Amino acid sequence: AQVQLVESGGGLVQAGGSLRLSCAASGSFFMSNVMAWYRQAPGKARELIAAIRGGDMSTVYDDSVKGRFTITRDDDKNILYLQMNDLKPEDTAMYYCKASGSSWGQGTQVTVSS
Amino acid sequence: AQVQLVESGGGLVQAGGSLRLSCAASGSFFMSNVMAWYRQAPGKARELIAAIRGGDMSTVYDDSVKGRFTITRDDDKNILYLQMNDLKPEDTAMYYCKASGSSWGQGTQVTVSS
Amino acid sequence: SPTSILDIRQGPKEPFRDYVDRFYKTLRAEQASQEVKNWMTETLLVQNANPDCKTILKALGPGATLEEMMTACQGVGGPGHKARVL
Amino acid sequence: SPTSILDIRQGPKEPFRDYVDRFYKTLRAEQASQEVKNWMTETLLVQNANPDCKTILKALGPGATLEEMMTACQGVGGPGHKARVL
Repeated sequence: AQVQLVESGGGLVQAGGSLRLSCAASGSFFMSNVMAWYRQAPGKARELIAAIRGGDMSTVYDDSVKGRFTITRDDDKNILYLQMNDLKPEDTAMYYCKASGSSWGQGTQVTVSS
Repeated sequence: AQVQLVESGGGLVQAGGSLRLSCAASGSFFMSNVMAWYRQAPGKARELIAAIRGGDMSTVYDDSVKGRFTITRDDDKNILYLQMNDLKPEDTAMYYCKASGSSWGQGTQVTVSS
Repeated sequence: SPTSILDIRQGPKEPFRDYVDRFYKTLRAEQASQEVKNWMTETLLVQNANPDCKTILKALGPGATLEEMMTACQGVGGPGHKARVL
Repeated sequence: SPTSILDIRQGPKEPFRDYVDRFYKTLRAEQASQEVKNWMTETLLVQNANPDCKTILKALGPGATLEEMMTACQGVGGPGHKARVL
C-alpha cells in the first residue's frame, strides 16, 4: 500500500507530562483526506483514538483522550501530529498513524510512569 | 451435508465390457431434484459427466460418454444409476455421485484394460 | 473450492447479484462441456435461488434477461440497515 | 482482518450493497466509540464509494435513507452478464 508512514516522538514521561507525536508520510506530495491515530496496548485490539479530515479540518476523539490530545495535520510538510498533554499511566501503548490506503508504520512507544 | 451417498458397481473389465454403477442415498426418504455423476482420474479435476433432474426426467451427458452411458434414478429405492456400456481404457477413473446439498461418497473404481 | 454447482444455493439474506456471481464462478470452475453447463444453468439457477427471489422470478415469467432478473430482485436481502445512517 | 475503516474502498465492479456490508462489518470490528464510528461513516461511506456510485449518490443529494442509496446504485457493477443466459 504505496504511501509509507513513520512515527516519532514517543518516549518515557512522568504522569502529568506531555509528548508530541509526529507521523511522516512518504511516497507522495500529498496525504489522504482522512488520517487517524491508533493506540495499541499489549493484549488489546488497536483503538482508533483521533482522526482528522482535510478541507474542513473536522476532528473526532475517543472519550478517553478528550481535552488532553489534539490531532493536527500539516499538508505543507506531509506530517500528522498528536499533541499528548496531561499523560496518564493508562496512556502507555504503541501509537500508530494511518492514512487511507497507506502502509502501516512501525509505531512509537509512549510509556507513562507513576 | 446430511444426505449420505454410497457408490458400488465398479471393478475391472476388458475394453468393450459393461458395468452398472449404483449410488445409494441415505438419510431421507427422498433425493434432490438434480443428481449427477462425476468421473475423477488421477491428476485431473473431477469431471461432470452425466446429470438428471426429477419431474421431467431430463438428462445431459458429456460428449465423451454419449451413446454409451445412461443415467437413471429410482426414487422408489433412493438409488441413482450409471449404466456404462462399451467401456474404453480412457474410462478408467473413480466415479462419484452427487445430490444437491449431499455429502460426498467414497466413490467406486472402474478399471478398463486392453 | 472445489464446490459442485449442484450445491450453490442462495443464502436467505444473500443479494441475488452475489448469488449469480457465485453460481457463475462455480460453474466456470466445473470441468464440464458447455452443453452440460447450460443444462445446469437452466436447471439450477432459478431453482436454487432463495424463496423471495423465486417468488419475484416466477412473477417475471420465462425469457427475462439476466439484467431484468437482477433488477427485479435487487431489494431482497443485502444490508439490513435501511434508515438514514448518515 | 484486522482492516482499518480508512482502507475500505468500493471496487470498480463491486455492488454498492457488497461495499456497504464490508464497510459496516469493518466499522463494527473497529475498537472505537460510537461517536468516532459515526464520524467515520459521515466522512468515508460516500467518499470511498466507486466513481459511478459517487455520481449517483451526488445526484440524490443529502439526507437519503440507506435504502434509497442502495436502490439508486443497484445497477452499478455486479455480474457482467446482462443478456438472456437462460
